[PDB]
Amino acid sequence: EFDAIKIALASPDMIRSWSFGEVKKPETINYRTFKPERDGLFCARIFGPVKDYECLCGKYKRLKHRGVICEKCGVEVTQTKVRRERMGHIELASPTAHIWFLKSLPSRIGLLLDMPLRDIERVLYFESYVVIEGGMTNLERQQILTEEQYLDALEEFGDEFDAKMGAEAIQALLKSMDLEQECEQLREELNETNSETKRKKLTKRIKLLEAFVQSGNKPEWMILTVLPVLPPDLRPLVPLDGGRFATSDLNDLYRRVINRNNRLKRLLDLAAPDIIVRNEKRMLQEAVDALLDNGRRGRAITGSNKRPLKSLADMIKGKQGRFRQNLLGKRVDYSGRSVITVGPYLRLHQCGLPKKMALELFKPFIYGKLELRGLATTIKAAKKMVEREEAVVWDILDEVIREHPVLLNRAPTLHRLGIQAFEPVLIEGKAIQLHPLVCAAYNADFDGDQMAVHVPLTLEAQLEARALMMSTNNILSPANGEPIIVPSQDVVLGLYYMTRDCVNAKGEGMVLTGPKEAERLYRSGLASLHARVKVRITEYEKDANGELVAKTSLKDTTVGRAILWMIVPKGLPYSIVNQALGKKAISKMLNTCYRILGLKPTVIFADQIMYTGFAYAARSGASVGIDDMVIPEKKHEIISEAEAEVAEIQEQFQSGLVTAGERYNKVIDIWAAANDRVSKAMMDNLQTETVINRDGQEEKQVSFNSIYMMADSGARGSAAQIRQLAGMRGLMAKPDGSIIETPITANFREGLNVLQYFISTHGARKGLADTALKTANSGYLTRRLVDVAQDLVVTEDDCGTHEGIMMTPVIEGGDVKEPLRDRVLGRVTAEDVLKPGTADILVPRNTLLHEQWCDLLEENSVDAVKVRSVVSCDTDFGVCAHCYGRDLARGHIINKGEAIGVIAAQSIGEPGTQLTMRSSIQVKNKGSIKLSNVKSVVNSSGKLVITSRNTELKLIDEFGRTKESYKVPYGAVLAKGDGEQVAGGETVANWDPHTMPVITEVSGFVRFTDMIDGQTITRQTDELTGLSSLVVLDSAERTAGGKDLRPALKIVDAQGNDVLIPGTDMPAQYFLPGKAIVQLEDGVQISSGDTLARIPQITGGLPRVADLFEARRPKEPAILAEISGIVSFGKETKGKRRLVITPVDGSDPYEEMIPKWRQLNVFEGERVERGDVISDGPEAPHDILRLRGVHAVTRYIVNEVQDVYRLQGVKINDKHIEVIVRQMLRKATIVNAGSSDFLEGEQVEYSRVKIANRELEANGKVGATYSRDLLGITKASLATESFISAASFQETTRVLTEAAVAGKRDELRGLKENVIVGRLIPAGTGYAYHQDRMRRR
Amino acid sequence: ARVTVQDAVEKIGNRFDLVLVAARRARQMQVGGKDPLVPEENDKTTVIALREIEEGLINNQILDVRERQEQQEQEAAEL
Amino acid sequence: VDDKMHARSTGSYSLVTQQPLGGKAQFGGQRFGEMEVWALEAYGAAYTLQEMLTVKSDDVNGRTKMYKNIVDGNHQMEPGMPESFNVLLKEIRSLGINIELED
DNA sequence: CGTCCGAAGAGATTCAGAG
DNA sequence: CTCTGAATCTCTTCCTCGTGTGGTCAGGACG
RNA sequence: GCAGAGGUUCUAGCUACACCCUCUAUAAAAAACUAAGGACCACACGA
Ligand SMILES: NCc1c[nH]c2nc(N)[nH]c(=O)c12
Ligand SMILES: [Mg+2]
Repeated sequence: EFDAIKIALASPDMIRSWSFGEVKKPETINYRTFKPERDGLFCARIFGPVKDYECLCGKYKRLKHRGVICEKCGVEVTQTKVRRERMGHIELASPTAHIWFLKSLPSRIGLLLDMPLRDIERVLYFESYVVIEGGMTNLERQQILTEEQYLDALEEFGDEFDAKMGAEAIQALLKSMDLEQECEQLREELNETNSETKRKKLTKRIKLLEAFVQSGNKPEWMILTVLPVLPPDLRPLVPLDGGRFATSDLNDLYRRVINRNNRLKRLLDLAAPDIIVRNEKRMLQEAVDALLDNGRRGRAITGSNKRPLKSLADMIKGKQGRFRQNLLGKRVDYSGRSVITVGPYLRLHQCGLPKKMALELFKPFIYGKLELRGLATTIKAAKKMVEREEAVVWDILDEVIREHPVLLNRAPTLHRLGIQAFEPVLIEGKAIQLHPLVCAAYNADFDGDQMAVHVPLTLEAQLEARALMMSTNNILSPANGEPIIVPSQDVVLGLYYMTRDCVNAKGEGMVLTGPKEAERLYRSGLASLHARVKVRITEYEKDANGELVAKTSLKDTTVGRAILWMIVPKGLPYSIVNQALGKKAISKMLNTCYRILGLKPTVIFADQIMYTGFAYAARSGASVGIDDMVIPEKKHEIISEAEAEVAEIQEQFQSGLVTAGERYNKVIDIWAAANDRVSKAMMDNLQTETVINRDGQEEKQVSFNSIYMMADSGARGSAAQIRQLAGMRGLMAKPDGSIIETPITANFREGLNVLQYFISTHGARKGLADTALKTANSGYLTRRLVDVAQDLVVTEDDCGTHEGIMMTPVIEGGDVKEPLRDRVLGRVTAEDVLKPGTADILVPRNTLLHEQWCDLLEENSVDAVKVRSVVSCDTDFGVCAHCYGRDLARGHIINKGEAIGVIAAQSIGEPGTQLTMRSSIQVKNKGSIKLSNVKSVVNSSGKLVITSRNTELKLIDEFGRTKESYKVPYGAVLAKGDGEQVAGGETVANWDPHTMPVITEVSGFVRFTDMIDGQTITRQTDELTGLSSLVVLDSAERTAGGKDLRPALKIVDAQGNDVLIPGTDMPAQYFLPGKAIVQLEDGVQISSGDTLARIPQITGGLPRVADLFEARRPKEPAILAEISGIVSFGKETKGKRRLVITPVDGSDPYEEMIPKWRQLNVFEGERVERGDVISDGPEAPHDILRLRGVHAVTRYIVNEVQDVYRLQGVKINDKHIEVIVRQMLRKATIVNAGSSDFLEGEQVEYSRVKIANRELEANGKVGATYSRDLLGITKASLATESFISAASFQETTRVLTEAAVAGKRDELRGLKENVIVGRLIPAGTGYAYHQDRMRRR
Repeated sequence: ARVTVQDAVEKIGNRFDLVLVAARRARQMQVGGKDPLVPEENDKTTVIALREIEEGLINNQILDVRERQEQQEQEAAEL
Repeated sequence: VDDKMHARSTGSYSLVTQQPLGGKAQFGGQRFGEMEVWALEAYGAAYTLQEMLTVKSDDVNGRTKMYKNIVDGNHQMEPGMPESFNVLLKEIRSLGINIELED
């Protein structure tokens, strides 16, 4: 129907047009009559008839009188929906300002008038006079005058002095104000003004005034002369609370406003005293203020059960607010809830649905089928038949239930898998049954969990459900290309019992014809499940593409593994079943099945796995018992030894040898060591404890203990839980975070002491509360991520952008945290991937990386692959399909139109519940050590000491890959040469992190240039060295005279001729910071490369992720050099340490106000590159984006987010974070206007400025210059072009005011405001409709 | 009955497009008096439409040709 | 399970014309909230989302129509415009902000 | 029978001491 | 000596659904 | 309700989106047609 939604400030004439009447009387209705009052808040004449087609008089009824206003009633007969359709207005005796424009963050009305807000509420609430049109008087028109000062000015000046009070005074001020004249005045002022803060204020004001100029809005329209009133259906006031028929709501606020307006009108009519008139105007203004927005005033109108009365804005905004309350989430028909039940007998695609629930859910379908059958002649008869519940109705239900898929929704829908459609199967029980494999996908349990069940109706809806919603379609989680239907608890245990080996069991050593014979032997009981036999296996190999080659061979496997082989389809190899088949093993099996065979064979395989696992787990008879728990015999001895050690440390503390803190640390260390020893002994006596006679000598075998079976198989509970169960629980930190000195030495099997239980409950309650706030913060973060990244859909198949992020495995030096295979999987290459051998192109320029390509890269050991990213694609309001890569859920290139943004937001948000809210370079293995960006000078010993602090020690193995990568600081000693093989386990570098040695460029003696001992920096004895040292004093440490002179260490010859630094004419002078230890005195020689001076020297959970996505400024951000240049001190840390950085080619030096206390990582006289860290600290993402490229900040933030997630063991593909990053930097600031229409001091969407740049490049015009600007997810969502979408996220008031003032017009086209509108969204099945609609323009 | 749509997505690459093309065929089968080309094994119209896509009997281009042919047939009926 | 089991095909609606009143005591339907909307939104689900938003929640004409179509045997959904959106429009217009659907 | 009577994070707001 | 960055003073959010219980104004004469 | 009028029934039933029948001054012979007022706040519980 409509094509775009338009919002603008409403004029009083426009309001009169909407209104059909004026509400003169406050009382809404006469309760005894239950009839709308003639001038009342509910009036049939003003809005519409209370009873449809009934006049208040009742003279005109239904048809033949419809549309005609009977004079006596005064009400036109119309449908009752006209009540909510038709609006009204209330005349206000005093014009009253709209609080939303009156009070806001930037104070629209205050910003226009250049007046402090305080003056504004003073004049609005009649506390002072604004002297409008001072004229001949000294006061100007805009000034504010005090009441007594107003009287004095009246005495001094008469008709010329025209100070006035109230909202109408401000309206007159705005009317006198001219938009265009003040616009050019502001432009001239901005040209003249040279203060960037004053310039910022002027830019804000000029943007506001230009928004008024372009939009059809008037400043005086901000003050409401006429106040519209809500329709009566919207505020029905018809609660019928036991005949009371009354309640306290917005109607009360309207009543108060009308009462105040009537009082003011009658006071004006009666010529009331001016003080009383102004007080009444204050009351009316406050009433309208609270009505439009309660709490903006600062005083909340109350009296509804002594609770704040909800204002119209309050209904408009927040979860209570309708847009969140209903528009975003609407309750639906054909829906129901019930508890969950397992019912394994169901197939994966189908589910269990209660018989009674289905009859209610599918009742319209049942009525239709009955009518078509002719069993029900009429629909009323069909309704009666459903109530009767005759057998015929149940047969009709079976037909409707057969192919209408039902959506099953878990209560917290963190991810898309939360809602999955299933084919409903009628069940006698009153509980919905969910197939067991998909229960893990839902993250739901059977602890009375409840699922909402919805019934899609239309053929489009049913086809959509079957095609996409159905569980069989979503084998792989959208977050990671891994099976989300991985077997969870019982089937994995049953398979692990099945796929297990025993040294000796009945049937061992037999030869079996086939897996069928293995099953027959097992059922006969002649051979146990876990006895090894020599049985042939006919495995089909998919080596021929699309052809199965049968191979039959004798393989030494257990009977159980042979039986399970029947379940496995022909394509898969037999090696996968030959292992123990725990949880990761079965997940890998399912992944291989999906990769090699089709999805349907994978579904059948998964269902057969579940059935076989449940059956053989039941037959296994796995059981947990007290005797099953094993307590190591060495546990008590270890505990006694630990207690003796603790007593020894206590004696040392009493003797005074060890301090209280050191004693506490030693106690913690020894208790941790004892806990580790207890755990190791328990594992040794649990995992391999069983010794079984094996046709001869007894042989130790992996133990069949049920609890160890559960832990090792991964069915449920890690090794830590078992260690808490049978081994001593260990150290339990008290709630603040400090570890209790005495741990819990008693395992759960033994009785825990009362104090031990109290200590444990400390941490237990801490964890429970922290988990509650985890859920809260995870919900908030998920909402923010959805709102910022809602407007992301695949719109172009291929951008063709050659640019892309560089993808490399991440290594912290200890290990390769993320292998390259997983990171680049399902990602289209940015360019041709050449072999490490030069000029050999292994991978083409644009090819999607499936498993074969990723393996091929691994064989050729391509360490670094440059790959396309969503940030790289040049599509506006969309993403390249190739750039996004694989769908990660269907194992192929992302299909056009799929909404990747919401997928990624849900994928990131979901693990937040699991996320917890609260030197010597060792080389692992032999390889070539490599140094990059290294500035090292050999010392007297010849070992390499590096001035550069950006250099990294990335070791390269024989294949060419970076096995380990390390970082060395300023003046870091390097034991082994660069580029040569180093033996595993040796220390490559041996710097001391505490010290900060400064290397010497040229061998010579030191000289005191501004380092004179007498003025300051006097020799201070160093006890550890045994020699007095001329330590340089810090500015606060030294006297005022010392601050003026900046120390410079000149190097000279024996005679005294200065020795220049190599490559530069100036003598080698080293600028020494405060507290730098200058051990060597004047006239003491220093060898080249030796140390001339030595300078002595974060959240990991969900808050860290929130900080990263919000791009919040760290407390001490690391300073980065704006441009390559020479460093020097502008000031001696006077007020703020001033730093000058000037390049040789660039005249203009970047200037920084570095804090005095902050340590300077860079040497004072050092020459550094752009983006190099200047002060040690957390790097600011905004600075990273400004200095480096968008690709570099993308890599930084992705790495940090993944590292936070990698700690908790949850894997998320990088593209999910990447799209959120792309949405974060959607807004781009323009460096220079050029020929573009946008002013240089403006921020516009990067897409729009890119389109403008393409337009200017196509013709003969200057291209625009834009600086990419990182925005927090909350800010980016709030700053989106679609004002409806921004209002949905947060802070509806500010967004609505900004849209109204600027006259913003949303062109829909966003994935969310289409949800609010309710039309087709530009999602997968709506993208075609949206593009057809757009081309229809 | 088609419990897996993977073969149908092979026939229509977009998959989301497969829902739209199947919907038009299914609407023709139910609201209109259009014979199911695929044999009906006690199947609802939506499943028959999916089966027709898997068979290759119905594709977006084929549906368009049949609709155009019906429009020509209407002109012949007008005479 | 007797208390927690609930379902409705058609039932009484509120003043905001959200057809499901909500809650088991009243004959009310489960809230298809923001998380559920985003879940279907991440999927290719558009027709189901549109149907749930419009014809199953708030359409004075669509809810009545859809019922007639289903009892007639054809599952055709008339989109219309949600009544809650008109409520939003009238409320914002009452606040003094001219909000309108331009063509 | 009407009928009047913490918390945390962030954006304005001072404000200010310093080059 | 007029604006630094810095201290200060309001504004907005702080999951997501169920299920039960309850309690509720404006505003009384008045011709 | 062909327009006016009356209407079997299967609450009420020319509009709610409505719809059909017979009849000529006024009701009585007949089958097929269709969804209802619930606001707010606290407590508790379950996920
Ligand atoms: N709503 C119309 C109506 C009222 N009584 C009726 N009786 C019959 N036979 N037919 C009808 O159509 C009606
Ligand atoms: Mg649960």
